[PDB]
Amino acid sequence: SVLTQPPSVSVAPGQTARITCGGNDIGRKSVHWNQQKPGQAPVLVVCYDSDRPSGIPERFSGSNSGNTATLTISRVEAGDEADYYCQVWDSSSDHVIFGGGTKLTVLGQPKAAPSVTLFPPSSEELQANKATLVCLISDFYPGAVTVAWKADSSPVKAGVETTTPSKQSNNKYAASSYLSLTPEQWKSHRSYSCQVTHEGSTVEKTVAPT
Amino acid sequence: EVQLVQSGAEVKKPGASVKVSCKASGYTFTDYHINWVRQAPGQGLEWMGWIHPNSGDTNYAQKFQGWVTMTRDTAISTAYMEVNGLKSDDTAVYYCARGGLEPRSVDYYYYGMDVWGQGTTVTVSSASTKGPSVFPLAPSSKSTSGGTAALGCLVKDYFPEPVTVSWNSGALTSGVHTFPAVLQSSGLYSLSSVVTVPSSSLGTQTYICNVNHKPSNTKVDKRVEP
Repeated sequence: SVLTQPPSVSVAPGQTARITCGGNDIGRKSVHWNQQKPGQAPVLVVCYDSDRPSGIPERFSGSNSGNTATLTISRVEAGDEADYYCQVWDSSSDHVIFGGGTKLTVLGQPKAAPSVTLFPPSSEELQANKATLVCLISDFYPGAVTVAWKADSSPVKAGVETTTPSKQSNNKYAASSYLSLTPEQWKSHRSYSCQVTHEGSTVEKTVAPT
Repeated sequence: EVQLVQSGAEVKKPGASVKVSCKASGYTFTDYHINWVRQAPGQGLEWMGWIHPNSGDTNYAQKFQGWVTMTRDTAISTAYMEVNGLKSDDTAVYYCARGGLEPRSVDYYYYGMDVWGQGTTVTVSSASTKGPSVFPLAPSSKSTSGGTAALGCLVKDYFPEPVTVSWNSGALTSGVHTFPAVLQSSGLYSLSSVVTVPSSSLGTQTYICNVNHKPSNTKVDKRVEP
């Protein structure tokens, strides 16, 4: 059994946030929701589809029907920024299942698109029989990005290491991604690419061993 | 009040086992399930299984059954999770959580999670103090504003955190951007530091990144040239 959530939702302060959790016949199950504020342990914000535990603001509301459970947050405030997860229990497999989570950003500034800088391996590193491509990503908001690498036209998933975003002094975000290769790999392709996706738009930089 | 107190950070070699603990207070340990849930860095919550401390009965998720083991010691109100044959995918925060949400209906006879522990961080790594290798990132103007160039230093494969980077012994601070390190699958860190400078300065001004990894008593002054 699989539960589907959007990886991110952005909302202006005071507006209403809706976070969905899709699952076939999820309406039959009871859905609980967690809020995981940055660096804090998960807490329960909605239980049994639509109940609120004590302490939780009345702005937090839940709904569950058919194939979709929804967490609704009215009059959202900055303090509501967090990752939200739905969870159910699947009786057929005796498993607890979490959705993939939703990052909720409460927009404190306009959206900002990332700048991407891509460095090829240094000749010094190649001499040490290693090769690392360095993809530096900066000045973006909200602080969520996905990075994909390519060798020529083909996706590369092995040897990829990517950081979580970190807030800069200008209150925008930075992250970095690294691709490790053998010198032989680096030399035997025509090019490699770092593709950065942010808010459905993509920036791709390419480097070549030549 | 209800608390679950978890054991501290561990750094473990590939192939080893780790056994983390979860001690319950503020309620009667045998009254509720203990669930285990892990979270790899930047990723989602993943349920591992539960144990009922009264009966001792376990329910392992398919993905974890048979290379992890859940137990408990009711004399000290403590639940344990042992993870075997560690690999890089096992680098994660391991949470315990109480099954305090009683079922309301026999048709959905499930005890949901209410109170969570703070998590135990497990890093799978070669684990020894290790100094970095430092490589130059040669100047490029492709992605910077007009008339400027970015040059940098790649600081590779060190443990533990942190490494510090300055430029020209601190005389250069404008335009410096040091990116926080990534923890690689190897269990070693890498980071990059780049500075943006006038392109006309390149044939003339010398740029040196000053790298310091105190845990390994390593310092590197790397000249970065066009």
